[PDB]
Amino acid sequence: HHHHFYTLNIAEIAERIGNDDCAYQVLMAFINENGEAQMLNKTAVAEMIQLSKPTVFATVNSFYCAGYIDETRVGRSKIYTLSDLGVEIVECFKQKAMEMR
Amino acid sequence: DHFYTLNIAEIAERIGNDDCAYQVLMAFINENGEAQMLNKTAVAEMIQLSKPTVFATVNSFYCAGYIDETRVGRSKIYTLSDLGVEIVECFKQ
Repeated sequence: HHHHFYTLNIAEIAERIGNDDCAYQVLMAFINENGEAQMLNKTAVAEMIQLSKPTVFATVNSFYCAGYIDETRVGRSKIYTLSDLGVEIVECFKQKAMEMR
Repeated sequence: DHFYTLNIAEIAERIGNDDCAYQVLMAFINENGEAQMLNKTAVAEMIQLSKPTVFATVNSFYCAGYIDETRVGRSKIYTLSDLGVEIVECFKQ
């Protein structure tokens, strides 16, 4: 293509994500059973979520743009990992009620 | 009280460099430079990408606080948030 600081309320972000089935699952996909932040590609993320690939891929790409996950290029592939911001958003889900994940 | 200090310059660069995110955010700025309200269907018709891609992007932009949502009857109408406005401002100068 040709077209190549703020105080954020992450509690309110957690609330909105909590109410979006795909967003919630994409974010928590990066947390393992031990509760640690793991590295994944989009294919991996999509494999643990029962929604279309285009939907999941776009959500992953959006989360990168938003600064919730960082990107590591390897060959033609991209590996994603939670950022500091992404982890703090995850932490907002501690003792938070969830309705139909 | 949990707030986070966001570097808008970083987000701005990431959004700017991604053809999909840039197009979705900028959809909300009319040809005259004024902010405008749009539903998901209108955003999709403005962009040469699949409907599922565009819809998921709008949804994640809402979650991120880049766009605000108003209910009109049963529909969801979206506008740039104060944060959304600030990101666009990074392109402006």
